[PDB]
Amino acid sequence: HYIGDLVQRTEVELLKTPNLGKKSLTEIKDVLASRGLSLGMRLENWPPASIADE
Amino acid sequence: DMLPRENFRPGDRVRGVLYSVRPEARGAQLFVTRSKPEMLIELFRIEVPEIGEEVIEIKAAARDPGSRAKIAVKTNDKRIDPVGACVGMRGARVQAVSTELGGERIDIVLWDDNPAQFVINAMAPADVASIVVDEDKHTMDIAVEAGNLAQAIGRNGQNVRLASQLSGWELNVMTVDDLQAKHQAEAHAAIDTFTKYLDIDEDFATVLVEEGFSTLEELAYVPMKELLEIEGLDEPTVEALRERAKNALATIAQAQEESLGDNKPADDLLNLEGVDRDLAFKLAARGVCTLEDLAEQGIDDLADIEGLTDEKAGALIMAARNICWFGDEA
Amino acid sequence: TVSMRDMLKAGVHFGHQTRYWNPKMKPFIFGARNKVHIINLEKTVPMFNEALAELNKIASRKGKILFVGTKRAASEAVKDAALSCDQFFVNHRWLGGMLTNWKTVRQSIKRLKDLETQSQDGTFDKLTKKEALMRTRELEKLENSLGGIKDMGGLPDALFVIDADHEHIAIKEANNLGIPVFAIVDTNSDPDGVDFVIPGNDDAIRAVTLYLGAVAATVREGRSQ
Amino acid sequence: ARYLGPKLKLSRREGTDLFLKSGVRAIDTKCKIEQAPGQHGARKPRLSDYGVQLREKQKVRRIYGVLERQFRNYYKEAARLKGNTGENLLALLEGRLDNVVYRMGFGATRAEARQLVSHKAIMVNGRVVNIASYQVSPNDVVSIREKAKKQSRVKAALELAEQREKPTWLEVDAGKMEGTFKRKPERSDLSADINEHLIVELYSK
Amino acid sequence: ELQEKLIAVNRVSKTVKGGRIFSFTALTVVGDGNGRVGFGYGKAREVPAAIQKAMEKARRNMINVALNNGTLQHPVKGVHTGSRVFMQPASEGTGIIAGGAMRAVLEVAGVHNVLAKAYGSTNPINVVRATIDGLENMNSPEMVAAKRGKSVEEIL
Repeated sequence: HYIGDLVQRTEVELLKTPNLGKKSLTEIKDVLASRGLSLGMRLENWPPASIADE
Repeated sequence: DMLPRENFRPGDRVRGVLYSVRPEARGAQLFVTRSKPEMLIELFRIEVPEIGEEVIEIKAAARDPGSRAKIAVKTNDKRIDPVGACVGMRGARVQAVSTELGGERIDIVLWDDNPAQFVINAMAPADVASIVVDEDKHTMDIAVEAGNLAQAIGRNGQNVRLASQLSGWELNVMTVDDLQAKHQAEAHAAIDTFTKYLDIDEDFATVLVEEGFSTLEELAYVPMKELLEIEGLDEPTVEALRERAKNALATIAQAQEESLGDNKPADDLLNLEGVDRDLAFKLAARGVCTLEDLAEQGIDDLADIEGLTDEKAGALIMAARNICWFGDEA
Repeated sequence: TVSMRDMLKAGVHFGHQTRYWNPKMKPFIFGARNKVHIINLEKTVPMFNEALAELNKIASRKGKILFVGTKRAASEAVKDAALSCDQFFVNHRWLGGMLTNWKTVRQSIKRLKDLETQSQDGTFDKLTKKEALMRTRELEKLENSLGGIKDMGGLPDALFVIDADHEHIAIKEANNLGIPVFAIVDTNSDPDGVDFVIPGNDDAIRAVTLYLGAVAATVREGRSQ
Repeated sequence: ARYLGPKLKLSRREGTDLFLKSGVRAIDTKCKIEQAPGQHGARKPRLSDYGVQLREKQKVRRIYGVLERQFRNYYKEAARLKGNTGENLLALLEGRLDNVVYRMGFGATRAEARQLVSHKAIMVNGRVVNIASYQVSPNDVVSIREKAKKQSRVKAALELAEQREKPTWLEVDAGKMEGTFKRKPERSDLSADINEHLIVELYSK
Repeated sequence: ELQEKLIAVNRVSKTVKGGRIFSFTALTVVGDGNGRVGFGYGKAREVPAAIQKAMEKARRNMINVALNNGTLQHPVKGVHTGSRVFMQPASEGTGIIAGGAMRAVLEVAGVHNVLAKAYGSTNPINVVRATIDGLENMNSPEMVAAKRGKSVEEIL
């Protein structure tokens, strides 16, 4: 539901599932061109330190 | 390879199964995988002393590190409560394990002896109206009720997975509300292919097609002497069975007449592993011709054909994409 | 599977003397030739077949079979039978409470294993001569007693027996726990504890061997299945 | 003929809250409800078979405020009557006029209700009934008379009741101050903690 | 789920060269509030240990009892050694009318309604055994039907 969950998983792990399509790969590339998501990161589960509970 | 919600910092004492010695720079290192069933499998062994005294053996294990859990516990002619030997009064040997290295919903499922009850008693914590065990392909039909269906299904099918895993074989949930409807369908809407087998007439077919004729789908192996109790004679019909075999040979010739044996081109889609000629024809009927064209299609695009399922179309698309991407390697 | 003629040849039909009989074996007895009881092969064979079938079935679900025979004539043979189908056995004296008191015997087994390891895998040597000797003796003792059952892990799911009267302790143990029993039961023996009785000559060697062999085969078949 | 002493002591002895005080203030604040009465309260060894039964009997008796002979009589009556004995006994106990009044909410406590009954405040079918042990029947309307209708205690009691759960087997009107005993209560309607069976056994010695 | 009642605990002695060695016997009984019952008789130098042992014993070698609702199916006699026991099914509400060791076994068994007298000896250990025997022997209507080659309505 959140793009943080998309950033938590690798692009190779998403490419190993056929739920994404060929045009969806191009859309994912267009989204990752801004380098805000799908940059190959690893989170704790959800929250960064700036994302703190208060 | 960590646990689910169980999160903490420095000072937290917790056990862990280790067996991954990976050598690194400046000396070798070692990692731990405390989230598998083995760790929780011997968890009860450390508690329940009967398990260590060969009194309660564990048939199998199927827990969810961060979710629910289900294990096997069956005594060997000791006439002792299987779950009662690990609980008895105020079962303190169940909650402890439940919230040990990961708060899991452990649900000890005792086993019986008969294969029908082997899964009927594995529905706990739930009831069971009946059972539909299919001793052939990987398929099952849990026959309970909507009230317990939710508790028998869970969330993402954890219960089903756990049950099936614990049983060792397959296990699929289903409804029994249409028990008086599916029965007529299996012997009403599935009675569909009798005219092709035993030669009949249009009138016998036409009042026996949209509603099912008769015959016997490979029913000659079953005792046909009970059909002699019905009126009429059926002496020559066995020879007609041989004619069916001849028709089967023609059907085998048809099994090769499919689009003149897949035309002659492509060959990439036809030689793909995990797909037959009929499946390749059904996939190629949507405009695709090559394996790359099948990889370009999606699960939703291949879902238009009822012959392929979403998991099968996903596996075929993943196999075609892997053949396209790793085509440089032999 | 096993024919009647073969059985006859072996000497299954022979039993014990008439004064040593059990009257609970009166159904399985045919007659008395030369003041020695003759077992009815017509009643024996089907029962035997049934037993074999049961064994096979057990094997098929990955059942653990235990082969018991402490006569000392057919100790060699039973072990062989066990090993052919890679199953467990007790060819020397049955330890009182092997199964009922498993948890204690599990410790013994462990000890034995440790000893074996020390002997073989360690390759340390350099041990005081008396002490070493003692250790060796201990190992020998363990091997003799619990050699067949060292890899059994838990309790067996069935128990094959060569003589019911001789191995009554074992049989009794199997009844207390509820393990299925497959006993060869001569005319002197008691069949009441036994689940799948096999009326036949426990004493004669060839007969015993025959009994073993078929069972082994069936177990193998089950495994294959 | 009545227990006139400390009420909370009894409760303490029993273990449970017997509802011997109105319920404005919680029982844990008023007394050490867990600790038993007297010098040797903190010590609590497991009781005997007889003893537990006796305790149970006491509890029930205490709750309703019925002395022993009367209780025995009630038990006997229950036994005589058809159906389940303990259940019957319970029903009989309920049926008491004072108890009924309490349920309705014209008395804060059962004691209060009893007092009211005594003092010719309550009428059953428009006839002043003075006996606390009076067994109220099905369809017997029971009301406060016009003299006692002005009392501040009654309204307080009603208020208290309103906070407390309403019994299904009655129907009460706060403005009219008259309740109809519609039917004798089922066992399910009453409290589950009361082991009537123990009581029955005790008298079946 | 299982309920367990220690019926009795008794101190027993063994005379030796020095003097008397004392020990404790614990008689317990356990049940699931349905058909399943099992008594256990444990022994140890200290009481709690003995009790534990008894409990352990009880938990294995249980026995099933056919119960028509809260009560027994018919009047049943059970004997063992001195203790001979009669127990009779009774109407809902009556409770367990039975004395001592016998009562305890009944309670765990999940009989709620019985009329039961212990004739002869009332030695707890024997009487509990007797009770168990009685329970065990007691056959149900269905069982009887099965035995006799009839339906349940034929037997009534």
